Amino acid sequence: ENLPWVEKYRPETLDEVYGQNEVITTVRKFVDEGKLPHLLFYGPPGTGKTSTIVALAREIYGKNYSNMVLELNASDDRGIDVVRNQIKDFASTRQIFSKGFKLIILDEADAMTNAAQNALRRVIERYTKNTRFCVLANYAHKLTPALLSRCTRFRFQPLPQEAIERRIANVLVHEKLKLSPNAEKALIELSNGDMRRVLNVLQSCKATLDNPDEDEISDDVIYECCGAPRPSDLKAVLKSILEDDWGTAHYTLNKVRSAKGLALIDLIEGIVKILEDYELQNEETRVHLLTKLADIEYSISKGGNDQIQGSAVIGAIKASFENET
Amino acid sequence: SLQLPWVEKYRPQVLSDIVGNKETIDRLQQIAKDGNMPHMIISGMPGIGKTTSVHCLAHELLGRSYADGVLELNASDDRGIDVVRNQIKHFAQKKLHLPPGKHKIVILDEADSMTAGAQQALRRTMELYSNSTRFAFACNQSNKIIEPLQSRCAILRYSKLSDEDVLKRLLQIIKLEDVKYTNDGLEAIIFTAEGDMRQAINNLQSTVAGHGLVNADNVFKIVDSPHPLIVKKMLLASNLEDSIQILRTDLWKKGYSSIDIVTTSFRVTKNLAQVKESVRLEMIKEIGLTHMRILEGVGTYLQLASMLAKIHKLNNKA
Amino acid sequence: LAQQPWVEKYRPKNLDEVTAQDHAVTVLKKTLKSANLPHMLFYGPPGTGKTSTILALTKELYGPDLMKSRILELNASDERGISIVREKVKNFARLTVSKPSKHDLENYPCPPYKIIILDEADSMTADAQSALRRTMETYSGVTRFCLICNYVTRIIDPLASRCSKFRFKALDASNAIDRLRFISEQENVKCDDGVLERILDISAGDLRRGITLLQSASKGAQYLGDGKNITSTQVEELAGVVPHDILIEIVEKVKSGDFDEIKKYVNTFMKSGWSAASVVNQLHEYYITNDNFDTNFKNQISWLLFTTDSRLNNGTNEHIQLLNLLVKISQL
Amino acid sequence: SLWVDKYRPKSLNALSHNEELTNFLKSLSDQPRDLPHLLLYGPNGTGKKTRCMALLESIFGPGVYRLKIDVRQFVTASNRKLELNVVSSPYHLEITPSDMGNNDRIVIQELLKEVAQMRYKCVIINEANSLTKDAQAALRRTMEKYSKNIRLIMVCDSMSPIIAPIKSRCLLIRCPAPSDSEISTILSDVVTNERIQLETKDILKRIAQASNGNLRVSLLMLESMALNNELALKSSSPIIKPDWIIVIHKLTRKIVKERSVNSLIECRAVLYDLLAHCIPANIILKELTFSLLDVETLNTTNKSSIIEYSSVFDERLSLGNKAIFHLEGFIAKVMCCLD
Amino acid sequence: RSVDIPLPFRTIPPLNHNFLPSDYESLKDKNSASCIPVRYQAPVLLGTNIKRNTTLTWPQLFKPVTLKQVLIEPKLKLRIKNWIETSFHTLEKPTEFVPLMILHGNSIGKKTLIQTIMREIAGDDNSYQIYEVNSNMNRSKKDLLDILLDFTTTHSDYGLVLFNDVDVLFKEHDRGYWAMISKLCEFSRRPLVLTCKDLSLVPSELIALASEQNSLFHTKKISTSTVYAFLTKYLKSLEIEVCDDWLRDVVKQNNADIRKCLMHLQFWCVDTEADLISSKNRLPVLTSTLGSSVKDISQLTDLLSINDVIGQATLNRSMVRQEIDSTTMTPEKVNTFQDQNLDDEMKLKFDYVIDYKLHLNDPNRQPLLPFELNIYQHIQEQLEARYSYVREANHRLDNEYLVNRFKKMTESTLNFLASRIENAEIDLLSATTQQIKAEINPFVFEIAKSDANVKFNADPSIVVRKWE
Ligand SMILES: Nc1ncnc2c1ncn2[C@@H]1O[C@H](COP(=O)(O)OP(=O)(O)OP(O)(O)=S)[C@@H](O)[C@H]1O
Ligand SMILES: Nc1ncnc2c1ncn2[C@@H]1O[C@H](COP(=O)(O)OP(=O)(O)OP(O)(O)=S)[C@@H](O)[C@H]1O
Ligand SMILES: Nc1ncnc2c1ncn2[C@@H]1O[C@H](COP(=O)(O)OP(=O)(O)OP(O)(O)=S)[C@@H](O)[C@H]1O
Ligand SMILES: Nc1ncnc2c1ncn2[C@@H]1O[C@H](COP(=O)(O)OP(=O)(O)OP(O)(O)=S)[C@@H](O)[C@H]1O
Ligand SMILES: Nc1ncnc2c1ncn2[C@@H]1O[C@H](COP(=O)(O)OP(=O)(O)O)[C@@H](O)[C@H]1O
Ligand SMILES: [Mg+2]
Ligand SMILES: [Mg+2]
Ligand SMILES: [Mg+2]
Repeated sequence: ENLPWVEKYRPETLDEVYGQNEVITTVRKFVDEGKLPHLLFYGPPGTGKTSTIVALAREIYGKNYSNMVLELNASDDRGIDVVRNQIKDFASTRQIFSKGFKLIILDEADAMTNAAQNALRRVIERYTKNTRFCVLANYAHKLTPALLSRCTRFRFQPLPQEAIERRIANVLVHEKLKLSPNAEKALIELSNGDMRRVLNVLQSCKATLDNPDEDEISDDVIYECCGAPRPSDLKAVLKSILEDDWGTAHYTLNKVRSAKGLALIDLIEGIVKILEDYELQNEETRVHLLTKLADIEYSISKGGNDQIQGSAVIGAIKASFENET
Repeated sequence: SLQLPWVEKYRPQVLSDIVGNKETIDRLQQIAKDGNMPHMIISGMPGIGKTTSVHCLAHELLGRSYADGVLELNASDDRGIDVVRNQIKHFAQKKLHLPPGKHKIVILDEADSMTAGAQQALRRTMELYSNSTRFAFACNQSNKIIEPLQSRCAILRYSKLSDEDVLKRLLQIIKLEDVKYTNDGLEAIIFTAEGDMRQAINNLQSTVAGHGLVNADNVFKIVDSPHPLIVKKMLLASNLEDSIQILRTDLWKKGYSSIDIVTTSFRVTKNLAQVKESVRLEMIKEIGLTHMRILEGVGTYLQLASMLAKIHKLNNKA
Repeated sequence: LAQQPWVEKYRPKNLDEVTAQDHAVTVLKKTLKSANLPHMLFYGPPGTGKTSTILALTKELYGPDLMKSRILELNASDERGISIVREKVKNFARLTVSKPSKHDLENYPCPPYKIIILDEADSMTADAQSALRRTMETYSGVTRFCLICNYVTRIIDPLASRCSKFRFKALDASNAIDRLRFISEQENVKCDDGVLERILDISAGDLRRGITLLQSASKGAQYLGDGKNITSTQVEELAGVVPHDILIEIVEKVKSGDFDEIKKYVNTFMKSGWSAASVVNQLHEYYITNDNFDTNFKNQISWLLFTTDSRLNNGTNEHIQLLNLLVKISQL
Repeated sequence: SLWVDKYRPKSLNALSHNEELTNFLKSLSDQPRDLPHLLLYGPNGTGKKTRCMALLESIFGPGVYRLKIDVRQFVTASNRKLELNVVSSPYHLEITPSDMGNNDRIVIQELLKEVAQMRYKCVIINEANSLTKDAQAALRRTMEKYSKNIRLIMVCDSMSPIIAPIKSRCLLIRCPAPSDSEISTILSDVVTNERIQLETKDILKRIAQASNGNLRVSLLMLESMALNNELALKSSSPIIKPDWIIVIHKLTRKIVKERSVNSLIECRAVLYDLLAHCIPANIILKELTFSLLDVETLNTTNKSSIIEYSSVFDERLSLGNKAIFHLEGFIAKVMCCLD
Repeated sequence: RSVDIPLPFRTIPPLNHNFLPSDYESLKDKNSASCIPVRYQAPVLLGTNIKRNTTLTWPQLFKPVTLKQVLIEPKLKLRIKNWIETSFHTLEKPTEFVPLMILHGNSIGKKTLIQTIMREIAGDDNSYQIYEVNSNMNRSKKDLLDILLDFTTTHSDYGLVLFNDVDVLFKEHDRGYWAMISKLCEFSRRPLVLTCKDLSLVPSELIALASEQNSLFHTKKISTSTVYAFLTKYLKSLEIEVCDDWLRDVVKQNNADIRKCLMHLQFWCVDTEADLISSKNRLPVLTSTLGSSVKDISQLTDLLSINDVIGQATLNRSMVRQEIDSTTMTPEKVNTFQDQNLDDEMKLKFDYVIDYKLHLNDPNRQPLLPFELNIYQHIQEQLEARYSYVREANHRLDNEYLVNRFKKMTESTLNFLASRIENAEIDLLSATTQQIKAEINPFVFEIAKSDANVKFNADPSIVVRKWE
């Protein structure tokens, strides 16, 4: 059937989750003992927060997943009643013959309101003995300490390189796709530990591949599909600023941004990442470069004119590096 | 089955067991023994003993009459217009016989979430029927409750628990639970508690069930917050290049958001006793500048990198 | 009544009639005939032909009478993404699609799915992380999101996933003058040499600013009633650009180096009403592009212009900032 | 009322100085149908709002000057009684952004709603520069939506903080300050209507040169001197300045003559009295900076530092809340430099 | 590709985090002297009195037994006493006398004054029967006009109707409330009282009748010295000895409220061996020295100026989303009630309090919650703990000040220019506030000063004092 790869390669079992080893064993410890506290999963998106709880719920409930798991999203239509009424009806109504803990999965609860979070905490407190609550949110600082102190916190760290590489191998040898090692690395660095990014990019690469059975995806296809700046383009701008004339540096700055649709904020972040890998002779060079570029980036967000902001970036890099020379 | 959390297993049932705010608790004990409980609005930070104090006071006052003498309403229950005019008024007007000095208590927990209109309708309910029933309020923000309600109640502002108070109760818990511990392990729990005994118990309980012996290394593995010593090394590194490496690999690559890094950095800077009190204010100022940039929307890696450069410039220039 | 802004009076009516952008039309011709056009994004300089191209595709798809009804262009300005757009889209799409009209038959394909145009949808007070994404899952048979962005700095990868973006290159000099010259000829606008290039130089490649500037200049020429061609000074005035003669005096006072001499000139200049921001922009063009200064001078003056521009943007006294900038440049 | 308000040009023909703009505004009144959104900018006291009022009068009639005052009270999230005087008329409505603080975005979006809900109504926005970037974007929302029924006229002394989208869709009109000869001509007509006895015509010229192009200041200076001297101005009549300018002038001398700690404490008390008299902080900083630069005992290096620290603290003043910290900080740095 | 930046590549050393338990001891919270308890003396109590061992609260234990004990000015006490006495004698005479008194103002005993007067009018507790209508019930025309008419139509007896908290009205729950009052104004032979805190909520019609009949009394707030004196007499009755510094402190924070203080005194005057509330902060080793060097001050003044910029930004940018109250009137709720299709069952679901000010809330800029990170306060508290004048500047010129000053200041200007030999009211307000603040008003003082110097225009002394 026609289905996205995100909805196709979801972990049905807890063994299919990669990159979250510490969370998986502790979660797998809770089921085997039988003691399961209220769960609070948070971290960067696409790290497998929903996949982990669904796999655990399927592992425990077996075929009773449909009648014992109720999934809620705070972002859709959910009033102060609709938040609680479906929860309170599911908690109050019991199957009698099924005395196991009923699980309620709350997705994107960071967008929930202050009083609703406090109301949810009292709802959780009321049904501790017969109901278990799982809360998912993107950011921990958006959650009140009243709700934080009730549910155990499990931070989902971004997926490492090894976790992405293993799942990449599964996709290629199953969907009949070939990935060059250079393109694989470029996708990994750009992914930033987000398998939702990885699966969607690979899906689009196959769609744009007119001959998927024989064409090998390279660096240019990945960068153009995702709209990310290539390292060569960033390196070309950096070397033009460092060792060329002011007029030529301005020419290369405007040409690269116009020919690739690259904003100055992305240019500054990429330059900082590239310059991080070089041993600057003087310590004050790094201090001035980081301080000046941060002020430029802050002023860009306020809505300044492009030409002056672009020249400030060239001046900051040129003046910082002359100090070490 | 399940294991009873030490938050609930060691909940104080008597007003004497509550530690912290010794002045306010002592007067509350006298009120329970004597009677004539005044209207109070207990305010303070979460998890310092606000709800527990009201429940203990109600239990010690009514005793056997607690089942039908207390109308407890929280955020989960409805506290709208109709409830105030009908349910609360009926409870206040109910003729309940109690020993002299005892009075019915209407516990409106989490009153900060109550609407202003409901509070206004509650003004004359507490004033007219104060002879037979009394009102107790617990909230996190005292300014959320309207002023005319505050003019009819004795406002009690619960404060942050001191390190001695939190440590004393933790000592009783580990002694009653036979918990192996060390001096550095308890210091980490007090550090992560921040005057929150509810968070101190949760960290202590998770350490025991997680890694057994309560070490500082074991504690900091479960709080899943940025490690204070990792942040301190980043903020006090002799080389800027080394500090940049610490931030990228141990904080940015591990998924810690810019808010948590700034919050941990400000927390560590506040307790940096090695540095002078003048430089400490400057380093806090740079963190304050960086925190402002994140709030506007600029919370990228460069802002945190510039914060380290400015802080390291302060140390080198000193 | 008869007046209509020239920015929309010369919008393309056919997809192939758009100026340049051969990359955009070639993929769009293939996509239009298959009738399955997915949700897509366009990125380019503000006013480079994003809203014009998508409407030209829209016009060739449905009927002009039916286009205004089937394609309800919900604006990020008029409606909020999760408040009003969210409420309207679920009402609009659940509302049964009106039957195709007759003039659609065998002339206009009319693929039944509704295109929901949102130009600069990220410009609102709230970000629809999945609310806009969810209605594509439920209403895939009708709802399409032909959104518009500006740069590669995307808001979210989810929702913005199965999208084939088109790199809307800014209009080159040759074609943009030709479109500018064509509009002037239709409206019999009298303009001497250099005006058409001057309008683009002020607009910096932008056409939306360029066509509106000509319309303001054309009205200004008619306002005088002298029957004379539009002058470059008139184009400079309506755009707030400081004249070159005033700027030349500014760069000569700082060359003298006298603090009092600069102070007196700024006092007279601030009474003229010319903005300091235009001076800083023009000082940036004069100093950076010039070959009479070393790298050290241009490196330091780049920060001085940037610092003055940042302060002049947050509502600061222009007399203090302009005097401070000119004095600091003098010490360089 | 005052001579500034009673000797007010109430028609396009009544305008005297800057004839080229007067012809431009007259040509705009020829076709009110296609009246674009206007952004009039220039120095203070140049007649920007007078020309806007005259332009609106030529479009509708004398009824535009029939102004009624409606007080609107609003409550924010922390219960501050925000009251705003919304000047209105049967043809146009006037608002002042710098009266609602940072809460201007909600009140601007609210106030424009009923005006659109109720052939077009012109809305005059005084000091449009003081609007935050959130409200300026919100203003751009209304221009692209309610252009059929709402025409926006923006008056601001500085156009630089205005965002680019507003500029690209608003007809930019510049109002240069009148010359000293033009101010004297206006004062000459003003003097004749009040029968003020002038010993020589140089008295009016000295008033014009002391106003720095501000017609309201020159009109107010002429009225104060004439009333003080029984409507008989002489060549030896001193030019009357407001007391706060004199106080600032005394403040500048104290900074230069005494560089110590107790002097700054006295300067802070002087600043408190000036702020208690409802004087805007930016005007205090601007006058204090230029008066300090006028001292002849300071060398070039000191003067460059005064304007540098003033520029730094002026940005801090616009981005701050309490002006006592920024104003004292500027003085403390100046005393730190002059030593 | 072929692009090689002319800088050597870096070989990042491995970073190892092996922390000794000794390093974990440095995590101990350093002693902060900024927080400063004062620990007032425990309340020395003596004797055994019945006034102390009571089942009633202290504010109602000291319920006034006569007119003298109420803390409302005796000037207005006599006027209200006269009207009620004349009302009962007038409404016993067949009848221009509208029984409506409005007792607005920020006073405290606006309800006990009516009760204490009514006790003296009859002299017997059973003789007077005051029907009090409070906000705890539904004060609608459908739910109260039936009961109130039978109470005020039939026929010693001394009956009065009290409408407390008349400014707190809900849109649906109190439907037809003002129409019911107008109905009661005509068909009733018993006096009516409506107390309030703001007169704007009362319709302008009912203000006119009260003003014409001299039944519109404004009870302003009383001085804190009188409240302080009254508390001393009260505490003497129970034989309570209290340090005068704390008793002065209690009156200040409670804004000279007799009910709030008596509630405050009741909790803190129990017989326990514990110190009192700190309240007022002692000096936390406060040394606001000159600092000798202006350079040291130039750093502190810059730090203060920067911190104000931080405080302006961060304070109204909260990460956790806070809701708007469902009872405050809002622009979205105003139009929601304008639809005729809204039935009764949902109008009650979202009912708002009737107000004269629209509550405008920004869903993106909201005040910070207490648990959120706030670095502005920590810098402010630390700076205020070592420099005294910083704390003075914290409450020197707030937003309420310099606005009522400007309003009063312009009124003197609008009265001076209108006294020459309507136009001035609108033409000044047409001028921008900044021009009024710095150009017009400073120059009007110059004109007014020259008027009294020779001793043309009139009334020059008013402007001079306003511009002291
Ligand atoms: N650790 C992982 N192991 C295997 N697949 C993963 C992992 N993390 C994410 N994915 C995949 O990436 C996608 C993310 O699905 P989700 O479970 O919704 O992730 P998520 O972390 O819950 O993101 P959100 O913000 O909650 S929607 C799915 O296709 C998963 O199969
Ligand atoms: N001072 C204290 N002494 C003893 N136990 C305490 C103390 N403070 C908190 N606790 C414990 O920590 C938990 C706090 O519970 P509550 O008092 O209900 O929290 P809270 O102070 O009301 O804050 P909330 O509920 O978030 S508004 C309980 O399990 C108590 O046993
Ligand atoms: N490529 C183009 N071909 C033809 N006319 C163009 C082109 N680009 C711009 N124009 C003209 O300029 C106007 C603006 O073009 P668009 O870019 O489609 O409008 P826009 O996208 O709404 O501008 P922005 O991005 O919202 S500021 C059009 O109506 C045309 O008159
Ligand atoms: N001498 C006194 N005079 C008046 N009231 C007193 C006195 N001593 C104590 N009180 C108390 O002060 C309170 C004032 O009366 P209230 O009815 O509570 O206030 P109010 O008249 O309703 O007006 P408010 O509080 O502004 S809504 C009552 O609770 C009295 O018991
Ligand atoms: N052309 C003119 N002839 C005579 N007086 C003028 C002219 N233009 C402006 N004025 C004077 O300026 C005053 C109004 O200034 P105003 O427009 O409020 O200043 P701004 O333009 O800074 O808002 C009027 O009192 C009027 O006397
Ligand atoms: Mg999910
Ligand atoms: Mg509580
Ligand atoms: Mg567009």
